Amino acid sequence: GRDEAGITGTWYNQLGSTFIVTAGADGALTGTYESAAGKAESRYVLTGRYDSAPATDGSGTALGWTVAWKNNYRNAHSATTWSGQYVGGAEARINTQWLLTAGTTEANGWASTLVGHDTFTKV
Amino acid sequence: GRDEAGITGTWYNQLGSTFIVTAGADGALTGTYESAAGKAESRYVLTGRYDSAPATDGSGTALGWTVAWKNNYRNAHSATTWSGQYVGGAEARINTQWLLTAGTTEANGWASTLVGHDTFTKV
Amino acid sequence: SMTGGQQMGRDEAGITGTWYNQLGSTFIVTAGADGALTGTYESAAGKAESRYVLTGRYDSAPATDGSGTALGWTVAWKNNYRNAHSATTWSGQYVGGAEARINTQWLLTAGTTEANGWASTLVGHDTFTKVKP
Amino acid sequence: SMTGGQQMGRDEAGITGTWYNQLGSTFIVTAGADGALTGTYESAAGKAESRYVLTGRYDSAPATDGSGTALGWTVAWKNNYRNAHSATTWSGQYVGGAEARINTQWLLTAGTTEANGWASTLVGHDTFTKVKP
Ligand SMILES: O=C(CCCC[C@@H]1SC[C@@H]2NC(=O)N[C@@H]21)NC1CCN(c2ccncc2)CC1
Ligand SMILES: O=C(CCCC[C@@H]1SC[C@@H]2NC(=O)N[C@@H]21)NC1CCN(c2ccncc2)CC1
Ligand SMILES: O=C(CCCC[C@@H]1SC[C@@H]2NC(=O)N[C@@H]21)NC1CCN(c2ccncc2)CC1
Ligand SMILES: O=C(CCCC[C@@H]1SC[C@@H]2NC(=O)N[C@@H]21)NC1CCN(c2ccncc2)CC1
Repeated sequence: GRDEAGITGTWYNQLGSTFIVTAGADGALTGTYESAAGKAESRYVLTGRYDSAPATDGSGTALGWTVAWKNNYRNAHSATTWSGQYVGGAEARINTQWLLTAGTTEANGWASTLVGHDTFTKV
Repeated sequence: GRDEAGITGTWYNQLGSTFIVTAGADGALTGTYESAAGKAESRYVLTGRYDSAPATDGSGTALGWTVAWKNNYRNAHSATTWSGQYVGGAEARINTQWLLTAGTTEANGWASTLVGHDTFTKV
Repeated sequence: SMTGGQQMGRDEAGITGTWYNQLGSTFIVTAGADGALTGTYESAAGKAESRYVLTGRYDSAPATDGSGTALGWTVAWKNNYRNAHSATTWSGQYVGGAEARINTQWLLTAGTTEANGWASTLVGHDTFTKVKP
Repeated sequence: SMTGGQQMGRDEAGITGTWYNQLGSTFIVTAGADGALTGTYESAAGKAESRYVLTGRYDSAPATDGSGTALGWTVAWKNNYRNAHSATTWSGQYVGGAEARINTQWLLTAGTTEANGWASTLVGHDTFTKVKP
């Protein structure tokens, strides 16, 4: 797998959150996320998908994953999905944008979703 | 599981795309997506997460999932993540916003990501 | 014009007027001949009271292939009654015709400390029509 | 003022000037005393040529707790050289100080047919500084 080895490993973003991921041979992503920010403590299950056969033209590798913010310590009734691309090489990075949706009443639904961007670097 | 039965099943969105999902007992989401739009043909693997213990106060249930747009028929070098909440009842619906990231060169990276909103209804 | 009034572009008359979204917020806009959008916004939701000044831009010469007309506008949520230290931009398109519509997505950013910066921005979607709830 | 010039608010002087994002696009803005944002935009990327009019709004009385100052602005991508039938809104905050910054997210919506409506909108993030590349 071209990027299997490149994607799999331990990453950290600009907040200092940590993203431990394994890129499967079938395109699957699995691992754990630990947020340095928000209503989060310890590690949360993640799962996702990546393009296991990216273009050979210098293109990044598209990928995405979801965390639901429930674990054995806390439940923030929320989920974040990161959508981005892996860029291999010198400085491998995963450049993402994300959508954090909280469970709300219908009167509060208009304000359910935060949006942001995380840049990940490896170890 | 409160919403296990509610979330699991076959959903269709406003474009007529179909979202077949199984809500796991551990918070996992799995299934297949078939897009009525874009560079997509037939079904694509999805995986995601949902809050398996949502608030009892009339709140929706937060959830998210990823499709990488590679299957046996086509590869669009792209991934969509849907971020939203399930709202049970009369009219069960899953109200989402999504981020579609394509693999790009670094000169084209500024325009890598589309954003939209899909509303799903069951069968 | 032939009757003596001024000649309106396309979307000038269509966009200009009073609009309502699914929250029941009120969007009073005047589309300028130069591409300017001006007016007021009254939100039915959130930390908002009375009317807020808005300004924006729209494509005053849109494609003639059936496509909508692109536009956008900003409200900063400060007026003489309230300051929510935040601003919303709507980006969308106008779709003319029988039931005219403005279909938008929006980005609401709040002023924050650097430590709360990751959570500065809300995202959503509003559909506007000229029919009142 | 004491020397005879006009008294600038906070962010009035800080925001007003010439800015550059990581693409090397050029953002020339004047922050009005009334909360108005006006100026021009020259994009180094995409279907754009020369300068585009912009308008927006900013919080002219921001919190005094160290938080940034919220703002937003629209460009419709039509000028006398090019029409990309599309409009970008930036939503973000101004962070004053040693290296002042404007940290934004943006929504670029194109006019589309209803069948291409699902793909109307691009999303991204630009950081602006007053230092040129
Ligand atoms: O704080 C968390 C869980 C931790 C999120 C951490 C985020 S993930 C993207 C970013 N990258 C990181 O590395 N860390 C941050 N969850 C909700 C709870 C309730 N919230 C809302 C929001 C809007 N409406 C209603 C309620 C606010 C956030
Ligand atoms: O079309 C697809 C795959 C099918 C996506 C279907 C989408 S999922 C959200 C929405 N809800 C649905 O039910 N269906 C649609 N993928 C890319 C290919 C290259 N694209 C870009 C975009 C920006 N920059 C570069 C390249 C455009 C889209
Ligand atoms: O509520 C308002 C002002 C009114 C917004 C009304 C919104 S405009 C899009 C939608 N369409 C409408 O018609 N009406 C609603 N402003 C902030 C300030 C504090 N907020 C945050 C969020 C994140 N971090 C820090 C602070 C949350 C909300
Ligand atoms: O390229 C431009 C105009 C220039 C935008 C420049 C952008 S502003 C945010 C970013 N920051 C900058 O400094 N520069 C860039 N416009 C459209 C028209 C056609 N497009 C679509 C997309 C989706 N559906 C249909 C058509 C793609 C691009």
